[PDB]
Amino acid sequence: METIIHKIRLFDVAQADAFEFWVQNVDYATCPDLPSVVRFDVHRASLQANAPYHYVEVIKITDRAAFDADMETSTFAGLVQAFSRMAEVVEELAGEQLGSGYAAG
Amino acid sequence: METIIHKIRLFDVAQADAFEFWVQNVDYATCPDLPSVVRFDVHRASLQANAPYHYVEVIKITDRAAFDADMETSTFAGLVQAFSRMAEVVEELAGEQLGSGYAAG
Repeated sequence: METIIHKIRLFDVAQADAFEFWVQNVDYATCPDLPSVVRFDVHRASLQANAPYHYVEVIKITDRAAFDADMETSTFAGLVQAFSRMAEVVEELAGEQLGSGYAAG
Repeated sequence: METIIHKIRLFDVAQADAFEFWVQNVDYATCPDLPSVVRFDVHRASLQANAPYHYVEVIKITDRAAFDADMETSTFAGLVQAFSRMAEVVEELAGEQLGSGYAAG
């Protein structure tokens, strides 16, 4: 299992509400069509205009190889096109999971 | 729901195997005793000696208030004591989740 994490900066924090609606109703809604995505969630870190980043996304994937293929689909290209009108990735963190992790009952 | 993410740097990458055994068999194993922790997992990013960080941890919590209380327990103090012999947090990212996220069937 692997995890990719992005810091996301809005070009304009006035657009937060469009961004968040897109995330919840378009970005999340498209994840069933990306076979490599096991878990995906986005988190609001800051809405200061000049923040180095406003959001963090956490993508849990089967393996990087599978995710890379999913990125080459037109399903993904449609997500990127919309994302890129509002926001940019300013850092990527990635790793391979140790063991199975913990998840509450 | 909130998420806390740490970049973790080992003082000495020779100790990776002790660190990873501790994470999987002690750190993960203690999470049932921390009521605020909903999900927890650690990820190996890099084992270059001079890397700014080697690991990333992702902590999903009910709310920051509940987590803060859990940190004041002696359960947590025992985790910190061990952690601090091997590693240091070099960055914290945190946010409030947008909606319910996506999780594969």
